[PDB]
Amino acid sequence: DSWDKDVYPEPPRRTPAPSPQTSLPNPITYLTKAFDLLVDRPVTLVREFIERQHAKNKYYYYHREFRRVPDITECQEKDVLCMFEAEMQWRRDYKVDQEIVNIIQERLKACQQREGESHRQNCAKELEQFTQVVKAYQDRYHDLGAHYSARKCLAKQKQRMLAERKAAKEAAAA
Amino acid sequence: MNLLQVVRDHWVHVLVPMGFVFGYYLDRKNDEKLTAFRNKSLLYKRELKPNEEVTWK
Amino acid sequence: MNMFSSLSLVTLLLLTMPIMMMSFNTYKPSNYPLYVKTAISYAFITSMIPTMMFIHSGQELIISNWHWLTIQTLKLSLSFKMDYFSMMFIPVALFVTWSIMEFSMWYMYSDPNINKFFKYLLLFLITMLILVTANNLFQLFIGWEGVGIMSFLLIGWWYGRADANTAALQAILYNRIGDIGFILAMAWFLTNLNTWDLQQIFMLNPSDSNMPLIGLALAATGKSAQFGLHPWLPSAMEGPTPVSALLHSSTMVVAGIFLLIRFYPLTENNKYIQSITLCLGAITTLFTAMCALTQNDIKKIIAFSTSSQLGLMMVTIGINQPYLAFLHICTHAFFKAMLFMCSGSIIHSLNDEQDIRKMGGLFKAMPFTTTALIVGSLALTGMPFLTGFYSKDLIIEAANTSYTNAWALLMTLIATSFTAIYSTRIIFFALLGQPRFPTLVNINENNPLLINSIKRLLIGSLFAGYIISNNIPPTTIPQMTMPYYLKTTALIVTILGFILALEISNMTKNLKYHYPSNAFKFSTLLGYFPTIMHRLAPYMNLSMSQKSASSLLDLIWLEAILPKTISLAQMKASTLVTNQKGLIKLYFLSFLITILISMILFNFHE
Amino acid sequence: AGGGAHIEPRYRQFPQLT
Amino acid sequence: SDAPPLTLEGIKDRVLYVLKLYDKIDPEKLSVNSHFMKDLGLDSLDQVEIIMAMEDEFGFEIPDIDAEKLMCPQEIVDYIADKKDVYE
Amino acid sequence: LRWQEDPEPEDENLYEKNPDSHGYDKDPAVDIWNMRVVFFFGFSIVLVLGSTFVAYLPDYRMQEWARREAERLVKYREAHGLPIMESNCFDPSKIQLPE
Amino acid sequence: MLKYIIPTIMLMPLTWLSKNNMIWVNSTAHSLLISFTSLLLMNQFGDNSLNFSLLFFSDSLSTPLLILTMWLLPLMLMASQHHLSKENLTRKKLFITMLISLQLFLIMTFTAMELILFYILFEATLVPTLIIITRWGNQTERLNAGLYFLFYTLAGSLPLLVALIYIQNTVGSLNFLMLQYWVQPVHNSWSNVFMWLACMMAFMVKMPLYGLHLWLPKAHVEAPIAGSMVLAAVLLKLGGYGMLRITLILNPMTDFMAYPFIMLSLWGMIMTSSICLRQTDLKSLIAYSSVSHMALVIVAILIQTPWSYMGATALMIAHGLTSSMLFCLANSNYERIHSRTMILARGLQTLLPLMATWWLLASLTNLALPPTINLIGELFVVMSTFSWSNITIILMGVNMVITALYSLYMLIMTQRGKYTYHINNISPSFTRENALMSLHILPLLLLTLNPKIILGPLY
Ligand SMILES: CCCCCCCCCCCCCCCCCC(=O)OC[C@H](COP(=O)([O-])OCC(O)COP(=O)([O-])OC[C@@H](COC(=O)CCCCCCCCCCCCCCCCC)OC(=O)CCCCCCCCCCCCCCCCC)OC(=O)CCCCCCCCCCCCCCCCC
Ligand SMILES: [Zn+2]
Repeated sequence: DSWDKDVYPEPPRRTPAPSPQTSLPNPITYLTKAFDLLVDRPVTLVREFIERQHAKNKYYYYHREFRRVPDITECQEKDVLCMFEAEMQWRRDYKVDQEIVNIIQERLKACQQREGESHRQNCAKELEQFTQVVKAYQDRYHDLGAHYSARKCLAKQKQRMLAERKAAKEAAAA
Repeated sequence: MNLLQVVRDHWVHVLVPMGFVFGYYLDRKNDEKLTAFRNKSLLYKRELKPNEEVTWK
Repeated sequence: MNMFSSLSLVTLLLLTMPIMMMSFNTYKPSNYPLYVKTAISYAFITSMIPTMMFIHSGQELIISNWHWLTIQTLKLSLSFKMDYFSMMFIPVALFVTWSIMEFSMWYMYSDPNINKFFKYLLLFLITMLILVTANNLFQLFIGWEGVGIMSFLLIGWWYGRADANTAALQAILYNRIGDIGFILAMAWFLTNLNTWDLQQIFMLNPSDSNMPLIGLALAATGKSAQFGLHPWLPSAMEGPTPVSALLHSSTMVVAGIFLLIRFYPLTENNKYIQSITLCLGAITTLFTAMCALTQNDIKKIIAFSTSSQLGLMMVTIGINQPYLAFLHICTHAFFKAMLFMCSGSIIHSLNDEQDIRKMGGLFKAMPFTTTALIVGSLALTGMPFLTGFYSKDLIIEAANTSYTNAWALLMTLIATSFTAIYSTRIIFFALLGQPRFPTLVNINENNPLLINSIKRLLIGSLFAGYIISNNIPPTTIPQMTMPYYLKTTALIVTILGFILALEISNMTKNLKYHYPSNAFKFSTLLGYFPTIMHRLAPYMNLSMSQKSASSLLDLIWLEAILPKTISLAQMKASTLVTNQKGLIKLYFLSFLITILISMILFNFHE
Repeated sequence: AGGGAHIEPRYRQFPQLT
Repeated sequence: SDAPPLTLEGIKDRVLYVLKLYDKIDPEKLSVNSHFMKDLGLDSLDQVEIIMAMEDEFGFEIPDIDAEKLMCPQEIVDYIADKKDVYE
Repeated sequence: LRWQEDPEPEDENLYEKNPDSHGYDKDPAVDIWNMRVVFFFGFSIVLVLGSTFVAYLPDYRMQEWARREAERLVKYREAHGLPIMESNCFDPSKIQLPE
Repeated sequence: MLKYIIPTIMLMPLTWLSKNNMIWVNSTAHSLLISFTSLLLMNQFGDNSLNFSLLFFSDSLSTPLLILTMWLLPLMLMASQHHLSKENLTRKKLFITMLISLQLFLIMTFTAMELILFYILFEATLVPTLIIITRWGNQTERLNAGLYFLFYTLAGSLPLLVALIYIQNTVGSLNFLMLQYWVQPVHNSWSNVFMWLACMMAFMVKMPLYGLHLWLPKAHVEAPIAGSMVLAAVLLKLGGYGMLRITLILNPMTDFMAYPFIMLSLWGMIMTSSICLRQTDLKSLIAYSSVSHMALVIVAILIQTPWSYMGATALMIAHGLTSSMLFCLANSNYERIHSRTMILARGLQTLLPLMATWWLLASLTNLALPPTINLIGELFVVMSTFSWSNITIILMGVNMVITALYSLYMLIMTQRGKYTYHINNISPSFTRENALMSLHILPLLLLTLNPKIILGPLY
């Protein structure tokens, strides 16, 4: 509703029930009832009045979609028109990957706070997923410099492809 | 006074406002000469609407 | 939760309201000091509700209510942390600040700028809450640097006084060196962990933490005035007494200790840092305690008492007891603030006379300040069951029964002896004996602001430790079994201090002569560190800026090697080509030479 | 400084108390 | 600072009140113009202690360049009233 | 003297002849109108309306789109079991190594 | 970019055809409108810049510099109204024309798309700038400062001319967009070592690089307040903006050719920061401060990481407002005592209660107090230099300590202590001066709320 739970997972809640074993009144119990009457309901009522105004003047805004176009490898040398579009597409994707790393970072930070003193063991999957995405991102976007470009990243991939291939020759030598 | 000594010493206040309008006008003219790829790029090309004739001016 | 969040942030917003209402002048002046006091009063009670919710259910949360900046993969958001340290420290800071401000309304009544003074006090209080509540390093750095400026502005309050500006700028200098460590910590975390939030740092749990932790230790050194960067705190007493009680006694100097507490999930696994932190504090808690044994100015004695207490706090972090170090911060806030107010009460009575050598006989003259002064000293020394006992004795217990450096352990115990000496020095030289103050003095302490402000801390400095001790959730395995001679080390150490201190005082009254020594002049002159360093280092650096950096290079050699030689050469060649007599006989001979040269040397004719 | 009770000063005498 | 402002009479009364407690001056002849040296036969070394007994009364130091110049208990009164901003 | 030159002229205080001076010009009429244009355009228009304009920029540099777009790609890839982020920026089927 | 070029030109007829006594009102009022319309340049995108036409283009790097450029001309008119009061009416209008002409060349320098068009306009700012210093300076040394200013710039600019024409011959275009896709790597050879130097030396003289900075303490100190503001605020940023653009076509040779210059800049920070500690002249203390702030920008540009580029762009904007604000504050004292000595007038806080608040805000921003945009710009550079080499933290940190000294030393010397007894012409602050400082600090502190608009194209 407010946000998508597939991309921002939330574990189920488990709250203990109040089991007093004393006799004095609990100030927290009294304050909450005092809080709701003086704060929650007055706040909700004003929100409801504002909310009803929106329904009368509903309107929509859309998320933009970009159709895939030929990437850098499919463009001839010194062909600005084809290199231009192949370059913009690289940049738009670069921004998305930065946010993907941000999302996974949030999961890692959210889990650590939620778990409290059990964050060492119960946030293993998130820590494991954090490492993998960073490895992919670091591989394809690290050490490009200020003037990064689709040309340079490709010249990096082709350099890493050689390194992996050369490993196979020595690896596939015994 | 009246339409005298209040326009002889205040007409200058249109020079810069008029400059912006005149400067703004020429920019639209410049765009009309760069319309080679209008509705012709591999990322925004589409079909004209029944009443629409050019994607942008 | 909705109540925990709302009441936590309203505490911070409330304190900022008087600043906003002083921007558009939507209030009535001449009531501003009382306006600020009420906001602090109400801020305190609100902060209790989240604190009780924490005590009851152990509930903590983090609020990231704004998205400020996003540097590629780094996201910077205004976040607030509400946990053991945040919830516990905030009420104490407000409670002590409440008392200090009410005292200020009396102490600073005749000051023309008393309105601006209160605004500055409120501004510091806001920044200290940003520091304590910060959840990321960048937000922590905002409060970290903010308090340093508010210290600069309040120390140099009487800006006409040449020595106030020197003390004010000196405080900035020493802290700026500490910030070097803070920046090193920030740079290391970004390149190695790609974050500044404390949530991700602990989740990754770096193993090679020697570099960032050394940076944080260096930052903690300057702000908490440990050895090497100690001198500024004793010199911060140039400011008005209310400033000394709030900033440099209880709620600013502890910021250095506080920073190392928030990073305990790292230091717990890094014994090497635990070694340096233990040793760094141990030398300070002893050296500064040594300096106080001979100081005459009443404020400076308490100022050095603060440094010794701060050192003991760092030793506790060094011996891997982060929570006990924090528990000493809370308790230390109550009675340490009181001593300054009690001392300030004495100073005003005797017409701005701060020298204990010119006081005395005040035990009967000022009974309320006397009782408050006595209660504070017993809390400081560690009298059983007062505020200072529930934290200082647990610290001494944990030191002896631990795998600790022998020398550092000894310094802590010796320093505890000196705690009961200078404390007795103030009592003996300020309350007992016979009057030494001038003949016509108006010793009056009946202003209700003074009594009520102190009377609130006097209650705190008795049952503050008792309540907090029995309420905080357990977080360790307290070491409650040990040899008797260790369990009662502080008591014997402290009591021997009083007896040893008591005898030293009595021998003064005898009519023997005085023999100067090399140990009395060493402690009186702060160990010679300020006399040498504050003269040698400025002289070396300032002279270089003039002889070498300014004159030798910029005004001489950078000019000589390009603008001057290039320019001088053209002038020389300009005279050669123009030093012509004007004779046909000599011009045309050159034409003959040119034609011959054009054919022999250069073969232009082929 | 300001407010509360008022105590007249004394010369070479124990200050007046309430 | 909540203290009682000084008065010309107050300065004079206290100044003489200090002299009345010095064993080397007779209170009977002690007037405002009794020169410390010629009219009372007090050596300069005594005059130094006389001044030191004053600055410990008013609690403010007096520079030596000027203290030695004071040779009359009226001059001390005038000196303090001039250095404490008293006019009535 | 070495020549005929006027003496170093004294500086003119702008408050003597107009104690309500804003420091702009000798003429009080023009002086007051200089304070109005600087304050009105300087403060009312540029700072306030400019800050309001800057505050509501239309998704400056499409960072909101990037976050909104990134969520889908996380939603789609996670459900289908695909890697959250591929380690190759370009498809190797259309890349030819030197040898 | 004609929506800003033509209005700027129309300020020339406006000044000349206005009433005799309303030249300041019309120019000040109408030039603020031109500043207001500059906010339409913020229409940036995440992948592409604003390519208006074949000549002019605007991106996230040029946009913040344009807005700062068009924002100062109103402030330079406000500052000049005092010392030009007793001046011929025609001369009072040529001075305004020089300021208007200077802004005209600047708004086309930061938007020029073709590098040769950048060079001409980048080089054309010398004439109006040189005229202002020499004609309307107050000292005898303005004549010598214009010679140092002129020939330091040309001595480095003329070699750059040969390099750009050489690039066009061997590439076919100097259009910046073309060079992004036709850029070829710079092999390491003696021929290229003298093309890298030729391209970079022109801008490093104007930054200025340490060693080549002897002209700056002469030009800024001797120029009038209006000249000092633009010289320190926007003209130094031509050098940095030039390097941020020319470095595109100097890889991978920039990785080892930067050593002589990074070392000069890293050490020059401490040298120029330390000089400010022993400066007798208040205006010269600010001038030397500019060299120490531009030393970081040189280092950031030469290491070429996105954090350094984001930080470098923020230092240029942050220093632009801070350095100009200090010059106005220092000039306000000058207009009373008519002397640039720092120790001559002291204790001015007891005499000018409000003017002493701006000194506090100007100093606190100069020493990079967080969260001001000086700290943000200076932090990102330190973070990126640490990744370059951990040892740099020692030099960056050391310079921070000294910066905290020569800033608060300036504040203490003039605003604290006993006032000078023999100075009694300290009239209250005019409304013009107070509004002039409010127009520096308030924009500078507002940018803390939305810093992303000054973090360059790498944001
Ligand atoms: C769209 C619709 C709306 C319209 C939008 C249009 C926007 C246009 C802009 C309009 C904004 C208003 C402009 C001012 C209006 C005029 C006000 C007026 O009449 O003044 C009368 C006022 C009172 O009259 P006066 O008594 O005669 O004063 C004359 C004396 O000379 C005075 O001498 P003084 O020494 O006593 O005081 C001098 C100086 C103060 O002197 C000092 O104290 C120096 C040291 C200050 C810095 C130390 C702290 C550093 C750390 C700051 C941390 C902040 C960031 C925190 C981030 C994490 C936590 C959130 O003045 C101040 O700046 C006071 C404020 C101090 C900073 C307050 C920051 C904390 C407040 C709480 C913030 C949170 C609010 C939350 C609200 C909820 C959100 C909506 O005097 C003045 O203030 C004159 C100076 C005006 C300066 C204005 C600029 C303020 C900038 C703040 C200080 C710099 C902070 C640096 C960090 C930057 C962070 C952003
Ligand atoms: Zn003047």
